[PDB]
Amino acid sequence: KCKDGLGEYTCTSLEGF
Amino acid sequence: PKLLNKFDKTIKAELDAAEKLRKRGKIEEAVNAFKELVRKYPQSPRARYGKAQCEDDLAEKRRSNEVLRGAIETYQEVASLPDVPADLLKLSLKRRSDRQQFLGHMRGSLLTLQRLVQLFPNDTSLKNDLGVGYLLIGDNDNAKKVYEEVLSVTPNDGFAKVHYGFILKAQNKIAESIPYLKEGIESGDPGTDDGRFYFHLGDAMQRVGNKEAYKWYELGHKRGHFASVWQRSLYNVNGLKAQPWWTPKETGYTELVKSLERNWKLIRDEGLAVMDKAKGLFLPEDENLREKGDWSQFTLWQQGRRNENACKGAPKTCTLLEKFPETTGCRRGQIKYSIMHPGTHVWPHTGPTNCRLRMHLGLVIPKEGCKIRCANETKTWEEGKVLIFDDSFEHEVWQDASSFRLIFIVDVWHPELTPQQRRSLPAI
Ligand SMILES: [Fe+3]
Repeated sequence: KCKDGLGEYTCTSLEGF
Repeated sequence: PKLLNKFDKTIKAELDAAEKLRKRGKIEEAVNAFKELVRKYPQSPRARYGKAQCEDDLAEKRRSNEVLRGAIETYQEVASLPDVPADLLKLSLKRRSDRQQFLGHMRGSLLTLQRLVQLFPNDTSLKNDLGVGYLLIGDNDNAKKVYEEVLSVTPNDGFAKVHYGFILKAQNKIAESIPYLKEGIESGDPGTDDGRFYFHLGDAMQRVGNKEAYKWYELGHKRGHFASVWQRSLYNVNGLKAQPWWTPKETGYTELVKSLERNWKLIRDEGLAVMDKAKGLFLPEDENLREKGDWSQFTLWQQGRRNENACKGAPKTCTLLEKFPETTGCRRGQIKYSIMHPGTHVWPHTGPTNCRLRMHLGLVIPKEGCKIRCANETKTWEEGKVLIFDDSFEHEVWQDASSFRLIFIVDVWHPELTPQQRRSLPAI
């Protein structure tokens, strides 16, 4: 997860429409 | 692309007609027309592809996941039929994988891409797309093996370089990552002009001492990725006021601030009680933001969800914060205690989003050695006083005191965000 930084390739999670 | 096999050529007219109704925008009329063609010609790859494509479009109009699930199955049926042209086979399963990711069936997309790379062993672009699949599920080791193979076949693929460099940088191979990220961005290949790689190249350079980092920050800004050389967040809402340091009045969250400052000792004492009797609830920082030192955090709210167990350790503090949805409902921020010990230096970094502001309440502040820089100004904490900054700007922290430093971190929604944006924005 992206808490204090931005280390992940994606910080969000897709759940469709 | 060659999408019509021998049989589909004998019925091209009936196929182009249905494709016309889809291209015009009559989706409901086209689904029925491809459905009737599938009934008539059950082994036509193009007719099956057309039904899946109409279902794909219909799901978008309705915003239906159930309809999209159906298109995903129809896309696979195209690959089970006989004598499917290779261009059609690749298009059908790539779209299956793509739309499988939109629903969040990451493992399904991965399985689809694995099948694509086995059916077409010489298409490097597919292996590259498979490496993205592994990165989206959090498997940096398998993504590494893939891009290594791509670079062993096509050594000058920029997409593979940046992703390989991104992986190396995430593995703390800072010196080894710079050449792959820089060359990959300079390649100009499709998919290399992405803010993530500008962000991580400049940070890697900043860490090894190379002063060219700002040139890459500047390029990312000029190419629309960063809002400024200083504000380098990537999950942003455009238009929001942007300044490193904020005053309580500027935020409009005067009641929250007054409440934290009036009751600060209460928040301090519950955090010290956890330190003394429940130290394990403090978890080390796990984002590779430290050059050195010990930095641990005890999190009460994250992504707008209350940690029931943590609030049992700080019950009065949690009751206090319940009254302020501007922070408890900040699905892009946290509420946490944060402890930092002497000998700790946090690399210059930015947070992920511009949709929050970060409040620091000083709890246990050593008299000397502690400082926080945001942008071009360096400030210090004060016990019982709130400090407000936008962590989307580059900030750096030092802890060179003789004892520990405890603060309380409270993230709030950016004040200029509409109530609707505050309910729709995906969590971070
Ligand atoms: Fe931060």
